[PDB]
Amino acid sequence: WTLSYCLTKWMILAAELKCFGNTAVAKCNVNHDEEFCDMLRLIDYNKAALSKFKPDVESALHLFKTTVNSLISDQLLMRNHLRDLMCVPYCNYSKFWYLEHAKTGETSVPKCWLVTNGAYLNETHFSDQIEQEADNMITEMLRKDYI
Amino acid sequence: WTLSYCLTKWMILAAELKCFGNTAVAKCNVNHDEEFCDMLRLIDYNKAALSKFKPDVESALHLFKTTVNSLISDQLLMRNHLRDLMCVPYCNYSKFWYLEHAKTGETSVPKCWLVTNGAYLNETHFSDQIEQEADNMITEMLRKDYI
Amino acid sequence: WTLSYCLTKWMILAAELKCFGNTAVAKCNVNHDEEFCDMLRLIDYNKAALSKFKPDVESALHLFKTTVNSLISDQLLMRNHLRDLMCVPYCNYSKFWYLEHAKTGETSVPKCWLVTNGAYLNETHFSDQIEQEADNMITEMLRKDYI
Amino acid sequence: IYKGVYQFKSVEFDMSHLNLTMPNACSANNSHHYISMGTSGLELTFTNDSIISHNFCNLTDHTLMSIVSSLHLSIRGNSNYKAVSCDFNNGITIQYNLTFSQSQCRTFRGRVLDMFRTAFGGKYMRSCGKTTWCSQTSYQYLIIQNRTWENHCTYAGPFGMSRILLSQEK
Amino acid sequence: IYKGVYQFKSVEFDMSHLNLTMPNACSANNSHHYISMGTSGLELTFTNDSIISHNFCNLTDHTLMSIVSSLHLSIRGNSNYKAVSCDFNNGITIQYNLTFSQSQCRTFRGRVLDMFRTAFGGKYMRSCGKTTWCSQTSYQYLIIQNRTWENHCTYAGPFGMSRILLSQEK
Amino acid sequence: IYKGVYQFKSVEFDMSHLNLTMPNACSANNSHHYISMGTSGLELTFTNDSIISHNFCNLTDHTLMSIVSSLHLSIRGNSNYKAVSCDFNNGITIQYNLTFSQSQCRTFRGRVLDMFRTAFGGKYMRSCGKTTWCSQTSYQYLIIQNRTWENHCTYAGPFGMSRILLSQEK
Ligand SMILES: *[C@@H]1O[C@H](CO)[C@@H](O[C@@H]2O[C@H](CO)[C@@H](O)[C@H](O)[C@H]2NC(C)=O)[C@H](O)[C@H]1NC(C)=O
Ligand SMILES: *[C@@H]1O[C@H](CO)[C@@H](O[C@@H]2O[C@H](CO)[C@@H](O)[C@H](O)[C@H]2NC(C)=O)[C@H](O)[C@H]1NC(C)=O
Ligand SMILES: *[C@@H]1O[C@H](CO)[C@@H](O[C@@H]2O[C@H](CO)[C@@H](O)[C@H](O)[C@H]2NC(C)=O)[C@H](O)[C@H]1NC(C)=O
Ligand SMILES: *[C@@H]1O[C@H](CO)[C@@H](O[C@@H]2O[C@H](CO)[C@@H](O)[C@H](O)[C@H]2NC(C)=O)[C@H](O)[C@H]1NC(C)=O
Ligand SMILES: *[C@@H]1O[C@H](CO)[C@@H](O[C@@H]2O[C@H](CO)[C@@H](O)[C@H](O)[C@H]2NC(C)=O)[C@H](O)[C@H]1NC(C)=O
Ligand SMILES: *[C@@H]1O[C@H](CO)[C@@H](O[C@@H]2O[C@H](CO)[C@@H](O)[C@H](O)[C@H]2NC(C)=O)[C@H](O)[C@H]1NC(C)=O
Ligand SMILES: *[C@@H]1O[C@H](CO)[C@@H](O[C@@H]2O[C@H](CO)[C@@H](O)[C@H](O)[C@H]2NC(C)=O)[C@H](O)[C@H]1NC(C)=O
Ligand SMILES: *[C@@H]1O[C@H](CO)[C@@H](O[C@@H]2O[C@H](CO)[C@@H](O)[C@H](O)[C@H]2NC(C)=O)[C@H](O)[C@H]1NC(C)=O
Ligand SMILES: *[C@@H]1O[C@H](CO)[C@@H](O[C@@H]2O[C@H](CO)[C@@H](O)[C@H](O)[C@H]2NC(C)=O)[C@H](O)[C@H]1NC(C)=O
Ligand SMILES: *[C@@H]1O[C@H](CO)[C@@H](O[C@@H]2O[C@H](CO)[C@@H](O)[C@H](O)[C@H]2NC(C)=O)[C@H](O)[C@H]1NC(C)=O
Ligand SMILES: *[C@@H]1O[C@H](CO)[C@@H](O[C@@H]2O[C@H](CO)[C@@H](O)[C@H](O)[C@H]2NC(C)=O)[C@H](O)[C@H]1NC(C)=O
Ligand SMILES: *[C@@H]1O[C@H](CO)[C@@H](O[C@@H]2O[C@H](CO)[C@@H](O)[C@H](O)[C@H]2NC(C)=O)[C@H](O)[C@H]1NC(C)=O
Ligand SMILES: *[C@@H]1O[C@H](CO)[C@@H](O[C@@H]2O[C@H](CO)[C@@H](O)[C@H](O)[C@H]2NC(C)=O)[C@H](O)[C@H]1NC(C)=O
Ligand SMILES: *[C@@H]1O[C@H](CO)[C@@H](O[C@@H]2O[C@H](CO)[C@@H](O)[C@H](O)[C@H]2NC(C)=O)[C@H](O)[C@H]1NC(C)=O
Ligand SMILES: *[C@@H]1O[C@H](CO)[C@@H](O[C@@H]2O[C@H](CO)[C@@H](O)[C@H](O)[C@H]2NC(C)=O)[C@H](O)[C@H]1NC(C)=O
Ligand SMILES: *[C@@H]1O[C@H](CO)[C@@H](O[C@@H]2O[C@H](CO)[C@@H](O)[C@H](O)[C@H]2NC(C)=O)[C@H](O)[C@H]1NC(C)=O
Ligand SMILES: *[C@@H]1O[C@H](CO)[C@@H](O[C@@H]2O[C@H](CO)[C@@H](O)[C@H](O)[C@H]2NC(C)=O)[C@H](O)[C@H]1NC(C)=O
Ligand SMILES: *[C@@H]1O[C@H](CO)[C@@H](O[C@@H]2O[C@H](CO)[C@@H](O)[C@H](O)[C@H]2NC(C)=O)[C@H](O)[C@H]1NC(C)=O
Ligand SMILES: *[C@@H]1O[C@H](CO)[C@@H](O)[C@H](O)[C@H]1NC(C)=O
Ligand SMILES: *[C@@H]1O[C@H](CO)[C@@H](O)[C@H](O)[C@H]1NC(C)=O
Ligand SMILES: *[C@@H]1O[C@H](CO)[C@@H](O)[C@H](O)[C@H]1NC(C)=O
Ligand SMILES: *[C@@H]1O[C@H](CO)[C@@H](O)[C@H](O)[C@H]1NC(C)=O
Ligand SMILES: *[C@@H]1O[C@H](CO)[C@@H](O)[C@H](O)[C@H]1NC(C)=O
Ligand SMILES: *[C@@H]1O[C@H](CO)[C@@H](O)[C@H](O)[C@H]1NC(C)=O
Repeated sequence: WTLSYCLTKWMILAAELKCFGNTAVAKCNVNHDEEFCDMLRLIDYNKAALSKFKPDVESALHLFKTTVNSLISDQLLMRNHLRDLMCVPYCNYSKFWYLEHAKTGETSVPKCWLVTNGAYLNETHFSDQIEQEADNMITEMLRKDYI
Repeated sequence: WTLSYCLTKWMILAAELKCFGNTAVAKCNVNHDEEFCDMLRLIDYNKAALSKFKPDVESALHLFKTTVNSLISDQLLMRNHLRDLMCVPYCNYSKFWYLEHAKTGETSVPKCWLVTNGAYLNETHFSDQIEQEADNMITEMLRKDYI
Repeated sequence: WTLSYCLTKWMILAAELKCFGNTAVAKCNVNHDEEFCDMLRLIDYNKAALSKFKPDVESALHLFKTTVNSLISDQLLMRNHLRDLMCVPYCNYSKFWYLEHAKTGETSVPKCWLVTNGAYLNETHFSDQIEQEADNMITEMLRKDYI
Repeated sequence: IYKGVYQFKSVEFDMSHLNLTMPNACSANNSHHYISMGTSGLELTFTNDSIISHNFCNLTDHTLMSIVSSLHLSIRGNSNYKAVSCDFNNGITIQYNLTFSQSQCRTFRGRVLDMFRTAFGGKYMRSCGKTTWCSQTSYQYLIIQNRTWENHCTYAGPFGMSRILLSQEK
Repeated sequence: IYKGVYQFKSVEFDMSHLNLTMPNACSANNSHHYISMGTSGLELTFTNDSIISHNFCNLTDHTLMSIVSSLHLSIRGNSNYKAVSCDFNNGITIQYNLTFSQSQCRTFRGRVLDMFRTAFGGKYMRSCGKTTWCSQTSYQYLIIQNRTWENHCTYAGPFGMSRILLSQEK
Repeated sequence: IYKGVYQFKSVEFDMSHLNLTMPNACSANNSHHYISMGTSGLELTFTNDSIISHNFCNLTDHTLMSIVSSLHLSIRGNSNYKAVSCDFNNGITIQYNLTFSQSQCRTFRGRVLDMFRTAFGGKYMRSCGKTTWCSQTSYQYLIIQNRTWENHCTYAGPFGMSRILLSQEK
């Protein structure tokens, strides 16, 4: 589905360079239950547009307005808005957290790091989600080992 | 995904009180192949808005119009419309039917009760769907028992 | 989900008649990661509208405009557009390819045949996708045999 | 019971509490229809008598005005500018004239039935042997007024209003 | 055959029957383009000669008028009010003037190519070393007329019209 | 580390490179807000002083004009035609008057805060015991001008502009 795979130095703000495996990109094929897939789509569109078209602000804005639905999940954006509205921890598209295998690099789909009152949620607030994702990922891993 | 889990007395019109397990709410995380998830989203939005904001008709209408896509599945609504159009049994968002475990309360995702000619479909018209859902639910149950 | 199942002679342009099994139609229940499901929805809507309503151009156009989202996947259409935009092999909704069982007729979901530079992609360009689909289909088949 | 283990039962939802935050769109019977948001309501009556004869009106609470503007903009095409009468004084009262000046759809009646249709569903005033697309009606008037909601129908939900919102200016 | 068990084969769809209920948008060649709904059709020709010189027209069957209004509203921005000529008498004939009064996109040509582009795809009149965004053209006229469909091209489907519907007034 | 096998770590995205192709919408602090597309920028300042007193303006680069038109059309309802002042000469400068002529939402302030709100999120100027729907403000002016972007805030992304695009003319 790539218009131009894992991230590079300039896309990551904190570390020098980190990137993912094939399972995440293979799962983000029109996937709109997750925000990381939308981020990957945005980055891919930017990379493909910069390497094929000369710089132009008006034309880029026009093409974004025409194909905004093809990149950003509308309903995820509006739900995250609604969460921000009612004093509820929401996703502001900055920080994503995931679990990866120590050796084979088997990564999962990064969940968004919720933010509330202008501050990221503590690790102990969503530990249950981390445990559930670890469990389902280990079940998927054993199923893939069996086949 | 809750902005404020199972139903209560005032939400159910027929019985005094009934409600579901964790699997249904855990499956209705941006799920738009089913109408029950949209109903749950609507009820959750109403409950969260009533407990945090003072009554106001114009502002509530504005917020609903802005975030209508975040709650009601547009394509499900239009398909149910198209079904109503051509003299076909459709879903009018009133009655939902499901199967639950007798002891452990393992419930499924309630399918909509189709209506035609101003009357609900008889139980014998969609018995095949009930049998198929029972089969796939029992397979999922045995798979979860295995793990 | 049918408003009126497998294809017939007049819908197929190349061969005299071919059609699919129950798994594909059962999987195209509001499925928008694939273009074949959108094609099936379009054909079903046309068949159901022709057999219940008298011919009328203006009314048909009005009903299509009202329920365009209920039939054609908007985001798939815009992604295929974006692929056409940047000199990338895209789907133009003409040719679909799939794998079926030799004896029991177990068919898969037909993937779109990508087109670039006004010509279909060669079979050797997407052989990896064919192998991956064969592998996952055989795993699904063995899982269904086990149950 | 099914398969001797699981039990068959149904859910029935009440839409009365989905009132202060969500619109409601229904019909009491073949004649009367209602659109209620909170404590505010609009009555769409299919009278066969007219009450207004201005045949000219200038589009110049906010909730009922926004519902009315959504409904009016959802009649697509051209409203002929001479089939609508308005009375925005001391209440909101808009009358559609809904009469012929075998297609039965290319007229103003066809499109006004299409908008009523798409707001309220096709349970009433619907046909259905091949039947024409647009709905059929035996009246020649459609009056939308304001009425203080008193639980006239059974609450339906904001689904009809959502269909109106999607099918706007197409 | 693949894996010795499953057989590789393809499907080819015919869009001729998707005509009475769905629009169709295609191009015969580099010059001519067609939009056919049922038995009604619109011919978009990229002539290099002009036939109308009014340079002033008043926007005041319904199917072709709705297709034309969708196409016109899908040119975004300002149409400069002096690059369109109209002839709605005894047929529909709209001529776009498509000429300069290295960006090549900030002009009226850029946006008119953008609307043609987004209706008909990028197989013709497309570029593609960095290439400008908007499409490139060597003609200086675009005439949209009505033509009684006679199966000029191969039927494509309502996908281009859907893209027009989505990208409207943005 | 979790379960003794997998390791917990986070990703942090930088939106600085999503600038030449995508808009960016942010706030430096409670006062100032910015909308930057490429090298072009718009500064939305919540001054408590006015600089323009025309109280009458005619809506008659293209990128900033399209962003401004999206923002203005996303204030819904009626703008009262007497609370906006314009200066489109030698730059773009639009001033909203944002003053009362306990609902606090039925006024022009409520809707203008609703549009600012929906463009920039609810982190600033938000309330939150029951709190009113529309946001609360202690200023009485809102000035949108053009400013040549100089990396004033941290880049956010086109999500706010997407929310503006979805919630337009509703
Ligand atoms: C409109 O909805 C509101 C809230 O959903 C209903 O008010 C409730 O009324 C019941 C019974 O009178 C009370 O027990 C609740 O405490 C009320 N809730 C709130 C939030 O005030 C109201 O009854 C509904 N109107 C109608 C006509 O059904
Ligand atoms: C449809 O229902 C409406 C009201 O729900 C009925 O109108 C009532 O008619 C009776 C007697 O005709 C009057 O006393 C009431 O005042 C009316 N109610 C309202 C709210 O106007 C109407 O008669 C019903 N239609 C049919 C065909 O039975
Ligand atoms: C609705 O339209 C009908 C027909 O277009 C109008 O009926 C006409 O009324 C005038 C004025 O009384 C008569 O002179 C005509 O004979 C009527 N018929 C026709 C065919 O013109 C009717 O007046 C309109 N409704 C309203 C409320 O004005
Ligand atoms: C429609 O709205 C109008 C105006 O809001 C209502 O007219 C008011 O009715 C109340 C009811 O007691 C009177 O006290 C006011 O004097 C009326 N006029 C105003 C406010 O200008 C009218 O009642 C509404 N329609 C219905 C059927 O209730
Ligand atoms: C409505 O009043 C009229 C007076 O002309 C009656 O006549 C019908 O008017 C409609 C309006 O378009 C025509 O389509 C019908 O052909 C007319 N005839 C019949 C038999 O319906 C009409 O009967 C009135 N309706 C009712 C229910 O009383
Ligand atoms: C969905 O359809 C059912 C089936 O008709 C509706 O149930 C009817 O409701 C009406 C009033 O709304 C009653 O007079 C009937 O007696 C009911 N019929 C049955 C068989 O129970 C139901 O109201 C509809 N719901 C919505 C929201 O439209
Ligand atoms: C337009 O589509 C219609 C229906 O999809 C086609 O009419 C069919 O024509 C075939 C062959 O002539 C007949 O066997 C069918 O019975 C017709 N179907 C109907 C519903 O009338 C028509 O041929 C199409 N037009 C073109 C030019 O291909
Ligand atoms: C593109 O196709 C069109 C028609 O499909 C061609 O126009 C035809 O041109 C011939 C000779 O030039 C005329 O006799 C026909 O009457 C034309 N047909 C129509 C429908 O106008 C056109 O020449 C083709 N263009 C190219 C470059 O080959
Ligand atoms: C399309 O625009 C061009 C240029 O803007 C017009 O060409 C001008 O035509 C006038 C009138 O014949 C001449 O005096 C000018 O010299 C032409 N060139 C320019 C640069 O102004 C052309 O007329 C327009 N098309 C139509 C059909 O009117
Ligand atoms: C475009 O439409 C016009 C008007 O509908 C067509 O002009 C008619 O053509 C028919 C064909 O025989 C004549 O009988 C009529 O007298 C014409 N004029 C009318 C109805 O006012 C025109 O032919 C159409 N264009 C094409 C290329 O067919
Ligand atoms: C179209 O006719 C003109 C007459 O001026 C020819 O000249 C081109 O006009 C276009 C219109 O914008 C310019 O962009 C080109 O630079 C002009 N020159 C060339 C060499 O294209 C033009 O050649 C005509 N086209 C054809 C295909 O005959
Ligand atoms: C999808 O793309 C294919 C590949 O180009 C198209 O097939 C061509 O169709 C044209 C006319 O439409 C023929 O002249 C070519 O010979 C065809 N090429 C091949 C390789 O078969 C197909 O028509 C396109 N479909 C749509 C709906 O646009
Ligand atoms: C705007 O984005 C562009 C491209 O995304 C950035 O330009 C890059 O700048 C870095 C560091 O100066 C260079 O290594 C790259 O080669 C540049 N890329 C391109 C495509 O030109 C630019 O820095 C961004 N602006 C800001 C203020 O961060
Ligand atoms: C919010 O930030 C803006 C700029 O990011 C601050 O405005 C600056 O104010 C200082 C001193 O007041 C001036 O020297 C600068 O020129 C201003 N910058 C701009 C871009 O106008 C503003 O003071 C900050 N607000 C608060 C409350 O701290
Ligand atoms: C914003 O609106 C306020 C109040 O509506 C205006 O303040 C008025 O200004 C006039 C002219 O100076 C004074 O005579 C009035 O006394 C002020 N108050 C009222 C309540 O009218 C203010 O002028 C408007 N802003 C601008 C920039 O014109
Ligand atoms: C807003 O835009 C205007 C007009 O584009 C800018 O005014 C120009 O500023 C440049 C900067 O050196 C001068 O050279 C020009 O003479 C100005 N006038 C023009 C082009 O008509 C203005 O600077 C912009 N605002 C800001 C804050 O930079
Ligand atoms: C803004 O200047 C005014 C001058 O009137 C100060 O007064 C406030 O004005 C706002 C505007 O709507 C009112 O809502 C408040 O009630 C007024 N009082 C207070 C105490 O806020 C206002 O203080 C100024 N703001 C700042 C931050 O300096
Ligand atoms: C998402 O939310 C986080 C959490 O607040 C933001 O991080 C803050 O960013 C601001 C400037 O943007 C800094 O001044 C703060 O120090 C940051 N806080 C922390 C705890 O790191 C982040 O910028 C937000 N991202 C977006 C795109 O809005
Ligand atoms: C919050 O996170 C910090 C990380 O440094 C940790 O030290 C602290 O204990 C956490 N607090 C809670 C309440 O989870
Ligand atoms: C319809 O349902 C009723 C429920 O009381 C049942 O008695 C009856 O046999 C059913 N009829 C058919 C044809 O299924
Ligand atoms: C392209 O496909 C044709 C089918 O006839 C085949 O003969 C040829 O070898 C293919 N070429 C490549 C490069 O895959
Ligand atoms: C214009 O609208 C006003 C307010 O609704 C109304 O009083 C007036 O009568 C209308 N004008 C005409 C000519 O009817
Ligand atoms: C206005 O439109 C009519 C009908 O299309 C047309 O006859 C008339 O010429 C137009 N007006 C002008 C000034 O061209
Ligand atoms: C109309 O707009 C123009 C151009 O922006 C401006 O110069 C003129 O002053 C405006 N008209 C009035 C009456 O202010």
